[PDB]
Amino acid sequence: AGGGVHIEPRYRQFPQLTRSQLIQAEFFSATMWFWILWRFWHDSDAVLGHFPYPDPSQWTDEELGILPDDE
Amino acid sequence: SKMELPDYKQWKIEGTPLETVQEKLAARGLRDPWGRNEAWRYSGGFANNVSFVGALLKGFKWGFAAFVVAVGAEYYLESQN
Amino acid sequence: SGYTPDEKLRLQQLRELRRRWLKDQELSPREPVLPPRRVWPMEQFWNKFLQDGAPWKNVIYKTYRHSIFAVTHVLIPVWIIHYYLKYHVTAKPYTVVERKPRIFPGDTILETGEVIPLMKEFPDQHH
Amino acid sequence: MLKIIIPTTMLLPMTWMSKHNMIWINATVHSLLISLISLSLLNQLGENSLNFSLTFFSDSLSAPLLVLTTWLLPLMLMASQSHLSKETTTRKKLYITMLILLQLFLIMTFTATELILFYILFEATLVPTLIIITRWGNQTERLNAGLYFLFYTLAGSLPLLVALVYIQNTTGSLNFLIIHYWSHPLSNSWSNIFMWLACIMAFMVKMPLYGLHLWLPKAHVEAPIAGSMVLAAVLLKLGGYGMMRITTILNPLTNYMAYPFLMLSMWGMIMTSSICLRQTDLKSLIAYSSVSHMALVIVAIMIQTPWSFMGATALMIAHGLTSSMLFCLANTNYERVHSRTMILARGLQTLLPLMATWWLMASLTNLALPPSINLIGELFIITASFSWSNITIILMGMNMMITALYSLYMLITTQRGKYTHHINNIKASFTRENALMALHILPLLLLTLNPKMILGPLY
Amino acid sequence: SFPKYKPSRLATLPATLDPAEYDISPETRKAQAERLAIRSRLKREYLLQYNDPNRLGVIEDPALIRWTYARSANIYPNFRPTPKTSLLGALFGIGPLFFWYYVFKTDRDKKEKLIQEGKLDQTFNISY
Amino acid sequence: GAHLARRYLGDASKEPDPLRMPTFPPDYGFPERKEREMVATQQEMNDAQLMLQQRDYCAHYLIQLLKCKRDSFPNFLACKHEQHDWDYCEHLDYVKRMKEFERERRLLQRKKRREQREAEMA
Amino acid sequence: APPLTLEAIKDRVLYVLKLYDKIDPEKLSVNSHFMKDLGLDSLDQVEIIMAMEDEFGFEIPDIDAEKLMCPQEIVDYIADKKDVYE
Amino acid sequence: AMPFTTTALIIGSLALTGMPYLTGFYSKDLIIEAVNMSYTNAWALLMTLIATSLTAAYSTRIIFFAFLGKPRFPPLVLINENNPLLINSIKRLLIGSIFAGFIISNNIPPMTVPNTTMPLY
Amino acid sequence: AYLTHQQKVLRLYKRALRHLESWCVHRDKYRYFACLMRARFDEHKNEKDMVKATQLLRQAEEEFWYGQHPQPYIFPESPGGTSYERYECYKVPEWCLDDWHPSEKAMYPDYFAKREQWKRLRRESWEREVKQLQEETPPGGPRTEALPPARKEGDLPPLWWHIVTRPRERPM
Repeated sequence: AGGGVHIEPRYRQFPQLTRSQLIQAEFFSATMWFWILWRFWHDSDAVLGHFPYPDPSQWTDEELGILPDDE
Repeated sequence: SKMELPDYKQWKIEGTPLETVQEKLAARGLRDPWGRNEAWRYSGGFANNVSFVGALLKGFKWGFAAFVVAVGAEYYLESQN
Repeated sequence: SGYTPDEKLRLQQLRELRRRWLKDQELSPREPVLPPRRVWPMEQFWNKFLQDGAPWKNVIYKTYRHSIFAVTHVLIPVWIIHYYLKYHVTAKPYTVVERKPRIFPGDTILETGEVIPLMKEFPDQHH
Repeated sequence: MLKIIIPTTMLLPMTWMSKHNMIWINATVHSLLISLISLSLLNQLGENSLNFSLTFFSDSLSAPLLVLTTWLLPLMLMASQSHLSKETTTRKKLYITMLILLQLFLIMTFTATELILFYILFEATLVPTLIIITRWGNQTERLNAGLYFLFYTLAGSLPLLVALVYIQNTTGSLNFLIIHYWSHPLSNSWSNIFMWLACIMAFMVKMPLYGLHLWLPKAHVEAPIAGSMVLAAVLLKLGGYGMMRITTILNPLTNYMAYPFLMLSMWGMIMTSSICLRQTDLKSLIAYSSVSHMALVIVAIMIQTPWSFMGATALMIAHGLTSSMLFCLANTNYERVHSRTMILARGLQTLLPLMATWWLMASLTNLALPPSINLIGELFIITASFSWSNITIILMGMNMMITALYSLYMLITTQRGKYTHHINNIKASFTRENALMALHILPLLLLTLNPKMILGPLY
Repeated sequence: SFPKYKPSRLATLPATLDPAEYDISPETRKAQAERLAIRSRLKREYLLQYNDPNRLGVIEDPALIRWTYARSANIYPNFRPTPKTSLLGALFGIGPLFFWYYVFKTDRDKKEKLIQEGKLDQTFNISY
Repeated sequence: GAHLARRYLGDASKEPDPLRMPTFPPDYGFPERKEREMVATQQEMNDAQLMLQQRDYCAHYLIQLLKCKRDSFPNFLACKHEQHDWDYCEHLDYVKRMKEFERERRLLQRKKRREQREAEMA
Repeated sequence: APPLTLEAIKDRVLYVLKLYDKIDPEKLSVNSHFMKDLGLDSLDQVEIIMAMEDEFGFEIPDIDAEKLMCPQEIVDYIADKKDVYE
Repeated sequence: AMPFTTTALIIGSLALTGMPYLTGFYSKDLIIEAVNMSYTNAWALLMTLIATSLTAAYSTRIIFFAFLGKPRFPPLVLINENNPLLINSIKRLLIGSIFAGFIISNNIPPMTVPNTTMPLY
Repeated sequence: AYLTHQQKVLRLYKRALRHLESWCVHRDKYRYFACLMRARFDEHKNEKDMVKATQLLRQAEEEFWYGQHPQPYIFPESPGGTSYERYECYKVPEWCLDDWHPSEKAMYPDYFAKREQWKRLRRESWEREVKQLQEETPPGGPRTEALPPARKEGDLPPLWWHIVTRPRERPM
């Protein structure tokens, strides 16, 4: 309210963006990449899909076991 | 820092992208009625921000460092065991 | 765009009458004088250890205030909810019904000591 | 029950002879003390009604209403302080005499053991209320107010007189206990439905149902501030006691005969709620909301269900408390503004910080929100009506849909927003008011914490 | 062309786009006349007694209590039993009445002939 | 998906109906049906307080997991081998369900082929 | 949040509305009557009327668009509306 | 001039649009693969991916509007998160929005349907 | 009084791009669309026949309504905004000081002393301003909404208490 403001305004100039609140923001900025990519390296499987899609129209007639196709 | 008012003659249209639209209205045959109060809002101090992905890539080179540190962590875990 | 001598006179006179009014709204040095009240001598000692305001004294008063908040708000509530609970609540039946922990094939019991047999032959589907 | 009645009767010479300015003090103090003696009557032995003599008996149905009336008498007593400070000493003592006689007749009605005595004191309430409304009223239409109230109540009551003397001639007695124990099935004979109508319509008259609800709106508006709460509070519930006791002989004919009035209440409690979104007067607003609540209690009675009876028994007390609660606020704002227009003064919270707080929990109690006894009394009726006829919840949901739309609307258009710039005589709230709504709202939650007492006689 | 705006009783055509409000005849320009005069004089009263230190109390116009009367008591003396009035008054005086009565008695008899032989279930509904 | 395209977009009968699947005898070309071996036991998993939704054949790999989960605190990175056994069992059961679906699918194509070549053979 | 002191909005009006380069600053003044002192009608006012109000964080009344013409009028209305009294 | 809020907003936007390993992965991502898996209403199925697309849309709308790079505001620059307590609270919720997405997803007892295999598309 | 052609077109110009800036957001896009030649308003200043002026008004005013946002720009303090009536909660009329009590009266003493002689000035000014307003009031109910000034020295303007003692826009 009174004089001597911390971000005391130079007219139309950058209001002293403290680089400390910058460097903590970059701590968390590196932490988001941490959580997206060291989790990827730790277990890519979560976003990879484990096991594959066994496309039905590629299999054999024994495990499917149709009664003789000629019959 | 009590009201560091700057000179007005310095913050004019020249150099700023508002000159291009000033050229545009020059094609229209006109002069900008206000095109100077925002010269600061075109200078690199507050204008010219990083891209939206660039904003998303907030220090992603530190993420590339995380690449190596995590890979080496698992590599020395497996190598010595 | 028709500002007659009438209402420019009216308007700037209202302006600086209100300016004088606000200059009289400035509370004098003695204002906003408050009356004497009762301050606690223990908190008086704690405050007198913060006028110098060394970081260790600041931290010490911080943890003392957190300590009195804890004693009045953490274990004071458990002083009487436990008395109500294990002596009055549990004095009446079916008040605190707890879900039975998941008894497991292969776990022994503290009192009887018997163990339920472990799960039978797995398919052994190795990865 | 002489223990509580005799102090009230003999209290009268005290007020009628004490000093010109100690009468207020002495009447107040002795009212609080006879209310203290009254709350000792909350005890109820098993299922037996608390008998006292051949003529006086009480039970769990009665006791909350008795201690209610005893608790109120101080309330309008010290609410009268503002409005009667300028009138003559003898008229002041006469006003206190009217209030005391009214309370005496109420506690006589509620403790009545035989029917016709209950009826005599049932009509004995009009005389003090009529006198209070007509003499100490404020505006002009108070005369037509007294006419409407008196004539409506009588036109209801006389058929009940003929019916009661007929019951005495036929059955052999009018004592409550015997006619409950010697009850017989009221058959579907074409004389029996007129018997039922005579025994019911009287109580229905002073329980304003849809259509026959003009006396309350046209009387409570300009009734004296002390009187208005008394009308809105108790004499709508002595009729409820009347139904509570007379329905023991009206079965099983009540099973299908109640249908016309029954629905006339449910749709009724919507219309008087639907009317309740648009009122030019705040007193009329409270009166119409009251009418909605009594339509609710009416449908509570007519189902003849123990849960319906519990919801009712709670509802008379809850509604009376909240209605008088709001009427006190209406009195206070009117007395400060000397008018009763709805949107005359919005945004009163900017001037009276605690008064609109009082408004806030007053409306909240009007909302019937849990765990307040208003909600529990309503809720028992919800359950009973559902078990009665499934769909009833649709109409009653419309009622628990309109109630808050008008209650909080009254807040936003009285306390919230901003003050109207013309009025400038609104002084700081006097401790008399806020004290009286304190004694009104705090016990409303106190007895909420102990709902067994007011829960009902079928417990 | 550009989508033309039409008036409505709920969403009135905005003042700018009515045709006649830009077609003001000089008769209308005179017709507005000195309504600002009488309005400003009513202000003059209001601000006078408001700024008057001698006055201290509620100040109210006839305008408000005119509407109060005409919304509360003026209804009946000027009310006439027109055919329309009787028609719609009876309409919603016995339509919802008998309609709710009908639906309620319908469901009540539904359960009545569903319980006398035992179709309806009363297994856990003891707390009726 | 191909199944919806064949059924919903194309001939509904030609592809299995989800609300109907399966509608066929279990030994549809599957003589001597040895039903799947009982390794999951209802009493054990009721004792484990399992959800009825997950009380499938794979239950054996679920119950064991809880054992380690009961003995792993404080740790959430433990209990991996048997939980990966459960993951592989959920894989085998998902391929089991979809392969039974494709089994009765090609058997439904067999149904149309069969009723068109043995009944409409005239 | 500043009190927007008379000197604060005073600086505002020597940057805005002294932003006007259509008129050279030598004839520009805080009492400048743009219609004849500068030769441009209230027309070539309204546009910048909309600009300056976008800066101060306030809305000039649409009814008060006319007659609101000189820098002295700007500080006048800003001071009375923003209770610029310090 | 609003860096910390920028990073927080970007990662929150990615989270509500199902960021892997984040809160979004064990969230709408899971629910979407479940609704695609489980027998669900068709129109609901297509609608929920349209919803995910719109969730990306407006989440990046605030991104390319607020932090776009063209200043438009009062001449006195007040955009500044210098309050230490504001930073503390924002980061207190921020760590949860980074960590607590998975600091509860695998710790919980196995409680949902474990559909592991499924069509790649 | 009557809104004239000049006032109508001024309001239309004010509302036209307040609006269009919200259409374009970016200030470069602003400046372009505003300089979509501004002389588009001035290209047809020669409208000596006011009938054609009214017809082009039918085009101008009744083209804005659909070139304008269904959700246009509003300012906080502007009506329909965020802070138009936000601070009315904390504002209190000036007469709410007389009800104060000797404890509070002496606990801000000199403030109430200054209010005392301010209301004394009100006392000495009321009769002067009413006698000044009655003498110069034309018959039939003034003539406009313009309020007469204080023509003398040391006197006060008519009806001056309310617009001065009104609560500040930042009462907190």
